[PDB]
Amino acid sequence: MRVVVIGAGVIGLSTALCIHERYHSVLQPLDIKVYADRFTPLTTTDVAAGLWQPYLSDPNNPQEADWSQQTFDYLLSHVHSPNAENLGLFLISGYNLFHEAIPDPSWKDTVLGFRKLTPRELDMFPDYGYGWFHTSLILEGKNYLQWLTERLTERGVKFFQRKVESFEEVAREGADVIVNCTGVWAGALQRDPLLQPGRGQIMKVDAPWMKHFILTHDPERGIYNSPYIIPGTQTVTLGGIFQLGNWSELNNIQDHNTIWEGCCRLEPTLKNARIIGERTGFRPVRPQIRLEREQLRTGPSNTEVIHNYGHGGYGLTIHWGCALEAAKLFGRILEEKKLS
Amino acid sequence: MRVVVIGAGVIGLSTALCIHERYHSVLQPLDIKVYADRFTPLTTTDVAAGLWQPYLSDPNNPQEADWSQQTFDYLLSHVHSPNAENLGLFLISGYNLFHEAIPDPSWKDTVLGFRKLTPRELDMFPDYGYGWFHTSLILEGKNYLQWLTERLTERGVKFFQRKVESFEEVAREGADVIVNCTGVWAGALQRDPLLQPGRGQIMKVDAPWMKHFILTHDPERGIYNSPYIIPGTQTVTLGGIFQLGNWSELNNIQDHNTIWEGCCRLEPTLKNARIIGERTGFRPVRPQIRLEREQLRTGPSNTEVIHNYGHGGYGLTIHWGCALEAAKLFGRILEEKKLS
Ligand SMILES: Cc1cc2nc3c(=O)[nH]c(=O)nc-3n(C[C@H](O)[C@H](O)[C@H](O)COP(=O)(O)OP(=O)(O)OC[C@H]3O[C@@H](n4cnc5c(N)ncnc54)[C@H](O)[C@@H]3O)c2cc1C
Ligand SMILES: Cc1cc2nc3c(=O)[nH]c(=O)nc-3n(C[C@H](O)[C@H](O)[C@H](O)COP(=O)(O)OP(=O)(O)OC[C@H]3O[C@@H](n4cnc5c(N)ncnc54)[C@H](O)[C@@H]3O)c2cc1C
Repeated sequence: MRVVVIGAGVIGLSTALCIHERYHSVLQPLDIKVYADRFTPLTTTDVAAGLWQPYLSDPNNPQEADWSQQTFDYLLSHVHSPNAENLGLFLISGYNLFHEAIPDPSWKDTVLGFRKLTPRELDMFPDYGYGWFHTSLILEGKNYLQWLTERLTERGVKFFQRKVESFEEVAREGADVIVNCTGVWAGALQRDPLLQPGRGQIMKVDAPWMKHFILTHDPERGIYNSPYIIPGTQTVTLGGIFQLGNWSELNNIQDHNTIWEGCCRLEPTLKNARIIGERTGFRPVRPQIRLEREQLRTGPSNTEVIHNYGHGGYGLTIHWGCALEAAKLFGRILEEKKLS
Repeated sequence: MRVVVIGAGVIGLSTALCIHERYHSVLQPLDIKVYADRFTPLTTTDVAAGLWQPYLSDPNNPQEADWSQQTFDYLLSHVHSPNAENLGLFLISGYNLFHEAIPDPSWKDTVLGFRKLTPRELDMFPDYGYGWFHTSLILEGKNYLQWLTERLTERGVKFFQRKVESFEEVAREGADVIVNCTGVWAGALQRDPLLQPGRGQIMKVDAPWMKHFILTHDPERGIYNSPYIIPGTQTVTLGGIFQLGNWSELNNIQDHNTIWEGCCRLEPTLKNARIIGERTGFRPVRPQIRLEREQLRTGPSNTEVIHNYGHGGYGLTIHWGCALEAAKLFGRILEEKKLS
């Protein structure tokens, strides 16, 4: 069985790995190749701070709630493993700030020690009147991506750096299954009007005294669109930009001032952190994740395409669940081809 | 009036500050001076991780508990100040690990969001069956000591590097008040059998992914003597060593291993942290802080000695309370001399 994964973000690589470690002992020639226009440093996944946190309001598909849950329980089970540091995996507590009282998140019992802000804490943030506090996990995209490769490489998963033009192209050269993990750019290979870029821009700053994450929430601004501060391993992420439809992969000097002024108002100590660099990325926005099979009707017969894109602003949070699912689906294919 | 302060550690400097700001206006010639044998870079106060947290069991003088309280609200109130970083001040949440269930601390409501660890959290630390979790503060002793220094230097307080041989020596040469902040070395000036060196050794290590302090408790070894992990700004502090009576200011190879071994067990990810520094220190251990006046009867008249030492292993946690008290005690000295 020749298997071609398109894309090398958290999704492609996490799906690649899963499919391997779950089916390599069962399929005799399980040949898995990764095709991607961009690698390790130049993906959206690298632009992610990697804070685990699904939306506030429930998802359109309750499957997703489990997927995130699955992912959290996985990473948490490994927070102490001797490899945690290569993964870029660590614990982080922090604040979720709100203007008015809002219902508990469905994930409340997933994070460690969930609870509500005690007045003295809100005192630290004059402009916010209510909020949560809990312990969570960070999985730095860059590190994680780097770690996934090593696992993948020693597993014989070959990487090629190319821009796939069509699903047929990849089919024409032997692919029995095509795992489709092409992120926001998925549209180029098959129309999907429901997919939109959630353009983001961030600032990496040096402020090692910040030990907590601090996410603001504002209805006049909308999801991911108010100041947030996520302490990384080597550097603190200053962010708060989400613009639908914007394809401009370029740091914007107007957005810069937004990030800076917003985060500085939040935490004035950040008023003397040294700016280390700025980045722009595209959230794979979709009413829900396309995580399903499709019989792609090739030449004489047809070839199986598993879709795995549209994880919007919470890829790292959900990725592992999705991978395990993309693997189950893979396994179904194997059954139907009676090559199980 | 002529004030001499002996001690350039947290107590000396912080006391001098309180005295000055409270009494520069009311005294015609308020002339404060600091004599110290060691300064800002080479004090015990410089080995202190700086974690705010008093003992678990209530102290002697219940007035102490009030002092830690004053200190904690003072610091919390400046956590977002423009100069919080020069102070070396920041917020930090973390764990406290106990073997069996055990009654809550007296301070439970001074810290932020105090609560008990939920079973899952306790599953992170297999060796511990019960504990607390709260947000707290660090005042890195070094950064703080440097900040005070500038404050004092700005306020015209003069510094002299000298070994004071006796109270009288300093009285003979002109002092009207002698604020005694000689910490653990207080004995060499006035017999105090209760004062004792609580020797400790720390390990500064480079593990920026750690966002929480982890303190352990084990009665078989008592306070300060079980693995602890305190994330500073530049580096993580490893520790767990308390030795009463030991006056060796010298890093110990057996102590090292003990620290390193103890801490790697607590949190395995430390196993791959690079070791940056190693340092010994003496907690000024006493049944209780001595914070009181004393008329030292010299020649014609006598001079006034405010004693302020014996803060053991919680000097930073408590410094501001004590400092305010010594300034109050200094106040009366004033009224009685008809200088109010
Ligand atoms: C600023 C910002 C902050 C974020 N913070 C977080 C956070 O804290 N937590 C969190 O969970 N998520 C966060 N996210 C979002 C999350 O990181 C993404 O949803 C996640 O990375 C999704 O994985 P992916 O689908 O992006 O893989 P991608 O990064 O989209 O993978 C794309 C790869 O596939 C290749 N490709 C695409 N089309 C083709 C083609 N036709 N031929 C060949 N190759 C192709 C590309 O070249 C690229 O190499 C953040 C996002 C942004 C922008
Ligand atoms: C390893 C370790 C970790 C610690 N961690 C913490 C923590 O996390 N939180 C916390 O709150 N506390 C902690 N402590 C304790 C705390 O650091 C001390 O209790 C605190 O610094 C007390 O202030 P001080 O008396 O030490 O001032 P000192 O450090 O004692 O100042 C001494 C100065 O006085 C001078 N001096 C002394 N005698 C004379 C003399 N006769 N003539 C002239 N000069 C003299 C000395 O040369 C020196 O300059 C820790 C202690 C240790 C050892």
